[PDB]
Amino acid sequence: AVGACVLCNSQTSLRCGACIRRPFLCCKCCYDHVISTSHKLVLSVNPYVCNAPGCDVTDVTQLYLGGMSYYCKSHKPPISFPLCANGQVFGLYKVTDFNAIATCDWTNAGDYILANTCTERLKLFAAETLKATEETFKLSYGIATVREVLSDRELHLSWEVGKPRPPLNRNYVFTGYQIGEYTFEKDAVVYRGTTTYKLNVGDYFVLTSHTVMPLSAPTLVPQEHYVRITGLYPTLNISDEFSSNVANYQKVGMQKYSTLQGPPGTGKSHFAIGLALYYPSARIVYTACSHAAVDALCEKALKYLPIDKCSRIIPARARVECFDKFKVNSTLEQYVFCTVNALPETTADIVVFDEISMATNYDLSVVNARLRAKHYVYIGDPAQLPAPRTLLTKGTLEPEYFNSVCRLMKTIGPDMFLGTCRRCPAEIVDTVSALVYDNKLKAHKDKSAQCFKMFYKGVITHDVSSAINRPQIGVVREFLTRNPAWRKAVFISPYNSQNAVASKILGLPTQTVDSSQGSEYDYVIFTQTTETAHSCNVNRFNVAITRAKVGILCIMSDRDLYDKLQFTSLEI
Ligand SMILES: c1n[nH]c(-c2nccs2)n1
Ligand SMILES: [Zn+2]
Ligand SMILES: [Zn+2]
Ligand SMILES: [Zn+2]
Repeated sequence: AVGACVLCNSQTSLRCGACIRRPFLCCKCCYDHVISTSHKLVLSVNPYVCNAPGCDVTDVTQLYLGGMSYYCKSHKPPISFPLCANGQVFGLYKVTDFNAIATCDWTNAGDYILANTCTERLKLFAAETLKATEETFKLSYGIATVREVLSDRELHLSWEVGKPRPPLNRNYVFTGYQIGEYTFEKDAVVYRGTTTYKLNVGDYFVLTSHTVMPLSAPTLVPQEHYVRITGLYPTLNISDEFSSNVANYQKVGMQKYSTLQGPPGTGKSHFAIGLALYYPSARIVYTACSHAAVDALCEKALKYLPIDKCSRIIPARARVECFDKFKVNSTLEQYVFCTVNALPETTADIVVFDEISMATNYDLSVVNARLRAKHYVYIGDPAQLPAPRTLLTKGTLEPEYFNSVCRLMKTIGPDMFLGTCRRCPAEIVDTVSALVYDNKLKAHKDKSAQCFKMFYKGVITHDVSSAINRPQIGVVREFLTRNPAWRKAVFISPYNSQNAVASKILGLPTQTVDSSQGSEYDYVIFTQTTETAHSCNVNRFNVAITRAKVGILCIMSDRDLYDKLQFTSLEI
């Protein structure tokens, strides 16, 4: 009922009744908002509505204070003050960007650009508003009632009329009813339920929308710079394997927070785990948005850090299988590995947050709200894939706008930059170096002479918005007969439908460019499928070709990215 202004902190009884988040606005800022937007409902102890019986006047501009009550022009008593006067909405204790965040639908890229260029308190309001909007949008899709069951990985569904059909990919997790979360893949659909329950005909699914909690802590704490390493105690006996990062581990102790831009295979998990061997007394909470990224940190920690002092935090509502080698849910262990949504309310000497391009400003704030740390380290790469923004359909979101950390890495540069790629053949390293790294990524390996590119547009068929290019999978099939060493390759494409087809025709294991992020394969076969803005995204293209250690075959649709690939060209 009584709080502080989300724009200038001035205390107030006023909240905008028309904002989806009902932000507390002060007398001055509340006016500047109601007078510039369709938002005219103002909430105090009592709402600002005409007290006259059955009068439906709720617009604060058309209301007045008569005695200690509120009335419109038609019912105001002789002695009355217009609620809107002198640039103020009457309340207690007596902005252009705030209006755009309050009224936007989050479908344009300029909406996300603003949610990142604004003040710190408006970044939290934007994050709070966007997530609530994203969640209410989930209520606006049709229910799937089972019509029949084929096998243990197949069934047929009956969709709700009038309400749309949502996309079928692991990117949209349904919730069955209460028989666990379920996923689907294209008349015979594949049912992938978290719980092994014999699919009941008639049982229905619903996209589980969660309550959006208010954000309190900033996306980034205020930066502090120190004269010496603070609260952390370094070893002088620091393993030669981690000698390359000694200087950067010292920068970590001489700042409140630090940003590390680590391109593919430059030593991000090495840096993260080596930080624990450099400050061995220090308690480190390892966080990431995805379970796969918290597990990738676990696999590196298993190798270099004592298994007893490690704990893998697993949320009680167990969704997908994760890391099984640490003691589970021991919040007090020196090394805690946990996803941002499952983070407990604790403190740490250092907090490492990896895969920073996948974080949102909502995630950044949750991290600063649940973990109080001496030091914060943000590891990732703004040249890699960001979190998918389900409501965004108009315009492409640039890296400086993924989150506050990525904004810093693209504007002032990262504090630390891992510049030598030790995974990829020089053909791949030189290509991504020129494409997204300003020629600052260096190749540790030589050219493998196993990196091929083929310009083949083929034929694009659509299965709803997901694309398939059978002539591109046919060209791969031809290639494999003549290059049987490529039998061990992972098939990568920007579309799951293209992958579903290539899995049946080639038999190769399948990965979307997005699900391949953080992983490495000896050989990669990539079919671009289409020459759309999705498949031609340079961040997605960067992740696509940097998965390969030994060889890559790129069947290209785009003349632009094909001409940018520094690979051996193939004919057919
Ligand atoms: C030492 N300096 N960099 C590194 C690594 N880069 C890739 C994985 S480990 N070790
Ligand atoms: Zn204010
Ligand atoms: Zn409003
Ligand atoms: Zn009235």
